[PDB]
Amino acid sequence: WFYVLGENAVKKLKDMEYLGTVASICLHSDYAAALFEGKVQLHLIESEILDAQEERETRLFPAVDDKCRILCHALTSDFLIYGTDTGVVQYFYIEDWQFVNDYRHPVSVKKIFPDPNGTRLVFIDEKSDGFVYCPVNDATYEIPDFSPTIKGVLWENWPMDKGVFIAYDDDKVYTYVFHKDTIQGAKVILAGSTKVPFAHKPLLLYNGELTCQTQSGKVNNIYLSTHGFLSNLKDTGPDELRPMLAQNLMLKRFSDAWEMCRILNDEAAWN
Amino acid sequence: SLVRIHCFQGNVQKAAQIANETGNLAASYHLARQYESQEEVGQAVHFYTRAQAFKNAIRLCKENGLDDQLMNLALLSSPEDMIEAARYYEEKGVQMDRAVMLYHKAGHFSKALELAFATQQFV
Amino acid sequence: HAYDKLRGLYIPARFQKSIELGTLTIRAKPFHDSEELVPLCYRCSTNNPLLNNLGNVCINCRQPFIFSASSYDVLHLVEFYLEEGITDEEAISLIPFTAKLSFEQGGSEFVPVVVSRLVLRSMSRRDVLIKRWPPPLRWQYFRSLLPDASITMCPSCFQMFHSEDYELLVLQHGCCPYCRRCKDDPGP
Repeated sequence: WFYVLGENAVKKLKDMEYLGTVASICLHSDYAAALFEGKVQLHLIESEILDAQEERETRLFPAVDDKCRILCHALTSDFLIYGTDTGVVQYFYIEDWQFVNDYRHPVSVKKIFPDPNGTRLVFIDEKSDGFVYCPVNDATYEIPDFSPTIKGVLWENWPMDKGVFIAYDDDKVYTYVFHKDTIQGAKVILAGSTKVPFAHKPLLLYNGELTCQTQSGKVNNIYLSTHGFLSNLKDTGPDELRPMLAQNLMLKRFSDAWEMCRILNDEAAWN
Repeated sequence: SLVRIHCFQGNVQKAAQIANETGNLAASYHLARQYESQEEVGQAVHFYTRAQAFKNAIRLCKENGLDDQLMNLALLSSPEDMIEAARYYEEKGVQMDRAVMLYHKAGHFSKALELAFATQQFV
Repeated sequence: HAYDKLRGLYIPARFQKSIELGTLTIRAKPFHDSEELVPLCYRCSTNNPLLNNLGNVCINCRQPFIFSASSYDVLHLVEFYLEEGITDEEAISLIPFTAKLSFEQGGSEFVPVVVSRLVLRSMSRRDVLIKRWPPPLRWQYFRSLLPDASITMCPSCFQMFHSEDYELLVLQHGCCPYCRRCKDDPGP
């Protein structure tokens, strides 16, 4: 069942029936993507009958009717993305209605999680191993120390931290950083771990603040342990500021790191 | 830029008022091109002449057969361009009075005499 | 191809943000370039690829491209050279050409167009541009291959333009945009 999020009221649009039990559904732009019988249906949320091509109202994947089964999918501002039992990851561009990247992993791809644009993906394989995939250069980077208990992944929405993501299970969140541009070449690094209260489910990451759903239906916010420095530095002086400095150096936020070194007034901190 | 934005808004009259009052050559040129696109040949030639862009006005006159406005453009131009205009009339054969007048006003008596002989213009 | 070349360079953060979105949003689009953008060589009538390893020369005849200093469009001009024993003043007094440009095509290196007294007599002064450099430089001669599309050239810096662009730029700036000579200034 689909609903419009208008400013004054919420309106039910329609109900839709699929060919089998829906495993998951994703929404972006005017479009929804639903996974059921090991196949994905992409479709419009709103149909106006005049002046559109019928093949753009809905499409089924994989569209060639190959023997491979889709196990997972995601939807961005531009791309339908999905992963298969044959280990294939595919990008379909929505505006020109065509495939645009294809990668094959040695084993099946079990789950996928794009950044807010689609330019980085995290995928989890049949061995529960996590990988960052960059469709823009077709490269894959193995995520270090990735726990097989991980249920999902969220990317950071804050502008200084575009390479930051988190992976989570029932007990913990792990904070990861993809360093793209460095002299050693691109790599994924574990920055730390944060304990999650019982049965809280992560929904949004923003500036190291993690919004979680509780068993009571309410939301609750958790600041990541990798972000404790965001507290007011002046009252502990160096103690919250030194981990701020280290992180702001690594995030290239050097205008913040300058004010921190001004507070320390140490020839070593300037060096 | 005022005439450009007024022309874009469809207010061509206010643009023309600004171009007339200011005397700006670039504004008069732009306005002339808009009038050219609207096929208003007389206003286009006027504003090209006000912009001192005699060559565009000459071309637009030659394409529309405005031999009268070509004569005004010739009489405003140098004696060489008077002779080139005389030659354009001499090639048509219809305006041989303006041709001989322009050769005589340009001071080129040999060709004024040869063409007045050829056209039997005794006056 | 331009977004893949950018990834070989040290991109600043403002451009990096736009380039991440730009890389996705192009790779999404079709895999071809619009035919209307592809530059014609006017000497050999060959369509040239939008970037090439030889630079600002035709891939077929190796003719150097001549560009409008307003817009950097290729100008329907071919540079030509006087035959031995003709002076610059004699060449102007004299001022078949297309039949040379059709013959010389398909060679391995650039060949300059060389022009005799008979071919100079067959030209018209309306079609020919002459760069009157100060000594020690020799004068350079160019033929327009589309007389209906007018070209203008600055008498100070010898930069070449479409005539409408040059008149509009001189009206905007009160002077030549390249060398700042005013329209009312008598030449050297």
